[PDB]
Amino acid sequence: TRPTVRPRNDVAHKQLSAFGEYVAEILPKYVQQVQVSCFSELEICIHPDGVIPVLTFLRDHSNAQFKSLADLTAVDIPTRQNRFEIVYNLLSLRFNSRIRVKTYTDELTPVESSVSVYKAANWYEREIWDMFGVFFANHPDLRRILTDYGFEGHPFRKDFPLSGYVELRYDDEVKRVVAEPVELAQEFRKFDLNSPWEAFPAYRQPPE
Amino acid sequence: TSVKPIFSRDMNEAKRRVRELYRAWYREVPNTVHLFQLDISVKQGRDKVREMFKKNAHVTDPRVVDLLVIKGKMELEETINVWKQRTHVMRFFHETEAPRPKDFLSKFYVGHDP
Amino acid sequence: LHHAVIPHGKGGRSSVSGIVATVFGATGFLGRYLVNHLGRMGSQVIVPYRCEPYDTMHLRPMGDLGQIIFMDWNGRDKDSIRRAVEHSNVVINLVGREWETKNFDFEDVFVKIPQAIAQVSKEAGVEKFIHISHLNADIKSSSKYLRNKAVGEKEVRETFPEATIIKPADIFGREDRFLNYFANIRSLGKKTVKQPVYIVDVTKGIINAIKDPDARGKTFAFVGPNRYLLFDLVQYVFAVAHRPWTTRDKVERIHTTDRTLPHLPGLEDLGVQATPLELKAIEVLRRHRTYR
Amino acid sequence: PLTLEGIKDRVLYVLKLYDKIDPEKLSVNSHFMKDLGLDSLDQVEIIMAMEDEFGFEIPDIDAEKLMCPQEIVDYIADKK
Amino acid sequence: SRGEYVVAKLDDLINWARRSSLWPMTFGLACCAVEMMHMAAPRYDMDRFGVVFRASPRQSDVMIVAGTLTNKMAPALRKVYDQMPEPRYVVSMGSCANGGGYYHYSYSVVRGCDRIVPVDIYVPGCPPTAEALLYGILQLQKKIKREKRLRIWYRR
Ligand SMILES: NC(=O)C1=CN([C@@H]2O[C@H](COP(=O)(O)OP(=O)(O)OC[C@H]3O[C@@H](n4cnc5c(N)ncnc54)[C@H](OP(=O)(O)O)[C@@H]3O)[C@@H](O)[C@H]2O)C=CC1
Ligand code: SF4
Repeated sequence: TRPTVRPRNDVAHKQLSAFGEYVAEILPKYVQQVQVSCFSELEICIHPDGVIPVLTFLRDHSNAQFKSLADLTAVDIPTRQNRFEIVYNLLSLRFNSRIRVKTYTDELTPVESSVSVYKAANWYEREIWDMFGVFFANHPDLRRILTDYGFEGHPFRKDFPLSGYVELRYDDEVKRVVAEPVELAQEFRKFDLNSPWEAFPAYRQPPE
Repeated sequence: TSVKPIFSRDMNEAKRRVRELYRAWYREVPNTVHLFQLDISVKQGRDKVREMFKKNAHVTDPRVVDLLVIKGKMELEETINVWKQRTHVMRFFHETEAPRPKDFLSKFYVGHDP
Repeated sequence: LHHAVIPHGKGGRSSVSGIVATVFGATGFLGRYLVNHLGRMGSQVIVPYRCEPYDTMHLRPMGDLGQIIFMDWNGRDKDSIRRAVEHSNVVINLVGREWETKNFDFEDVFVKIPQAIAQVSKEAGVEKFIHISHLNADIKSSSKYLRNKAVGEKEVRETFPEATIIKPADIFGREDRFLNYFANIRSLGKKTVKQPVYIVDVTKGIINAIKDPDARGKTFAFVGPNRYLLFDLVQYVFAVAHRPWTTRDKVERIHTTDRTLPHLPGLEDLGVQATPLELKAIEVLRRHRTYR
Repeated sequence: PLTLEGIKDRVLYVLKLYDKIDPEKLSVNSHFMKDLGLDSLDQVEIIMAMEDEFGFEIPDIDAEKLMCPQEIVDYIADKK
Repeated sequence: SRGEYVVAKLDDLINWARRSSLWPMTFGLACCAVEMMHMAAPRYDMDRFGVVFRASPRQSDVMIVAGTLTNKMAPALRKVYDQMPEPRYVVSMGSCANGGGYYHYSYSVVRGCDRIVPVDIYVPGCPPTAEALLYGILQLQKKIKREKRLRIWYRR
């Protein structure tokens, strides 16, 4: 309680709730959810048609600088109409505050490639194109980064398995490196670790 | 499902962009097979190019056809540069057999297979 | 057949096939590419060597985790050969140095080596012992090489008569010898007909012979379909190359002949596609300075 | 000199020089898309093959709208 | 046996001259490279044993494969390896290189460097200690002590 429990903040939580409510009022066009968790970092959750407007408004307007970008990630979730989640994560220089800007999208509909307002997102956008498939219209160069050239599949999906569909070895028949269907030497014995007895009762969705 | 487009509004620009891609691949073969010092005739490489175009006959949606054109244009960038190598182009070829069968009798003797 | 000898799964890289191979030779050319296709097939290869271990380290990255295994022997003993053929499903005999060392002649290698190893192979109860031989190994003169290989054919047909004798023509490949001597230049005019055969169709025929029965007893031949003259081949090899310890048994071999024998089946009857010499000659005709 | 005759004869020998024309079977009313069994892949092969041999730049809509050796002869005799 | 005695003397000489220096190349992909740099430390020298950094591959004696080999890297690894002086040796340094290690699954990792090059001397660890690396180089030198190259060549 007084030791060993991480103490929560109050006034910073109040100010981030006020600021999220502020943003949500002053942009009625692209607002679905604003939320604050217990550790007080602001979350905004956005329809994917105002990405460059929200980032321009969150770069300027002079009561929110937020000049530092992080991570872009379109974190893959199944079961949904829109799998992929673009997650911007912004830090301000004059303010000491942290916002997450999460807009959602599906497997094929592109977004407007916000490299033109943040130059940091160029290699980030190329990388997340190579690993997911969230295509980026109005973008200079989409090459492949963190993958092999002849490899494809966008392998951070939940469809692409842990070991690949490709294997490389060498032969002296044609004096070069060739590919093969994969041949593991061990099973990768997967560990069933789904415990019973209601791990967290506070997060109970309404049962169907 | 009033989906945003990619490049084409219907199948017309889809066919036009993929035939422009195949035009670029036909005029892309001899420079690369003379530069990369391969072991294979120009006609065999061009026939595997047209075979890889023949593999995708069931592709219908304009988003998907445009995305195949995007993949082909990215690979033609990486082959008009020497970012790729001889290993990747010989990996497009399937020469080191792998003579893996298809007959049910040969799926039966060499078995544990569908 | 014992358990864990039965075949399993898709091919290659731990596909424990129905063969356990014991290869003699293989430090050189054809046996090394044969072990290359066996490691592609994924069996256990027992190979001995009396040489420096460089070539056996060189063929180490071929098989899977701890599959191939190495030992030692010499052309004097019997115990090491027996130790090689202790437990062998299939066994092949490639041997022969193309020049005379100070202790191994052309004599007594083909006489003394296939006798002892084929005899202890029959005395180990193996199946489908395969032995190589050159084409047209005749008792007829002007060929010490071919007459000693004919004596080897006679010995292998005498003891364990249903051994698979394999005779191809001259073999062009990646590290060829006679085509290297063709390229080894810097004035002579002769002629003799000749047709070679490519190395990977040869070794695909070898593995089809080693795992496809109805093959024993009767010898097999492996010749490419070329059938033209030495002078056209010299024009061909120097037009592709773009140029204007050796004995004369080499020149006797390349001026002997390449005649056919219709008694025995060949490529299409055994069922592997024959490739001509064109692009593989383009492969093996390197070293030229700036025309590529 | 660049009338219909030299153009049609040079189209004739470069179609004879083309690989998979099965059989040769040339006609000024050929229409080899729905009469000779030659795919649109082979169509665009023929068109930019003519471009590579002796033609103009042949832009993509006019590279699409020849379909037949008659319009090939007419367009190259038209612009040249 | 004056001939075989001279052959034994000269083979012992050339093997000693081989096992003297063994100057490697500084290949060093990942943090086993940092362990190589701390085998270049004053508290554990390599120039006591003639192990001298020579960055160009066409004169290095061995190749110390260190760091996680990937599929995007492996053609560069072998196309470095294949051009070298004719005696060549491979010291696989670290659990990434000599059997995959922690990334043994997980695509674009060659499952150990055995699938690319012949590998003589394994030194396992994450990282190997610098003391263990120098012991691997000493046992490589003992492999050089048992060549019997020219003895095999003469009794051939
Ligand atoms: N087209 C054809 O039909 C031809 C077939 N051949 C045959 O095919 C095989 C490969 O051909 P090739 O390239 O000429 O030769 P290779 O160099 O490839 O193979 C010869 C092998 O014989 C071994 N050997 C020879 N004498 C001895 C000995 N006294 N003790 C131990 N090992 C010995 C060599 O061992 P090491 O190198 O370690 O000393 C080597 O492994 C040979 O068996 C040869 O007879 C050959 C030429 C033409
Ligand atoms: S074995 Fe360990 S120390 Fe060496 S490269 Fe791999 S992770 Fe780094």
